[PDB]
Amino acid sequence: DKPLRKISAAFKKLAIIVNSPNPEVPVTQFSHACSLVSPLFGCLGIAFKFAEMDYVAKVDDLVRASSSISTLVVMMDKDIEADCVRKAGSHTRNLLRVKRGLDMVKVLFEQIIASEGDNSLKDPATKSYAQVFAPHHGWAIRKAVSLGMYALPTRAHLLNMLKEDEAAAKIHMQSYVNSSAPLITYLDNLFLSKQLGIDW
Ligand code: NA
Repeated sequence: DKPLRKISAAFKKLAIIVNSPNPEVPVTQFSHACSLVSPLFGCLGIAFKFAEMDYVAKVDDLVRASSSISTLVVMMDKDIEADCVRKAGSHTRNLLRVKRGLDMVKVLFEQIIASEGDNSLKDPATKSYAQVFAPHHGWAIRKAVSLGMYALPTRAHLLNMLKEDEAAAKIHMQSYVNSSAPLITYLDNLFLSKQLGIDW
């Protein structure tokens, strides 16, 4: 029905949790919310094919795994205990990848809002990619992304795909931006407070 509204509702709930006394983020709830974001990358077209493995598959890995994990803290603590944080396919490694996707969407939305009046998505898509993902991508991937930018949908077409007009889309995009920001900071802090780094 209204995919942007399902996204804003899910992330509002996560923001409430992270801002609540003694916050506990359930892995099932978190992974499900992240899955609502997955189809946005496909909407943007071939420039963002990388996100299929870099984000969507990683979300799906966490959803699958979530049946046996309670909270993000517990999940990460078990990886620290086993000393497998940076191992391929670890819950915590996949979490870091998912966090980056949420952040790219946050910047994408911020930039769409900031460029209101522009009919193109090229600058918002380019700026969000270059800030969030380019630093983690090899040159050949970066080149491929730049070539796919011509195939972005028009801004109007994206809103059509999301079943919203400009006014409503602005409201729900801004909502996602407001909710995701504290969540992303909460996630970064899980890593930084345990000296794990976030740039790997
Ligand atoms: Na669970």
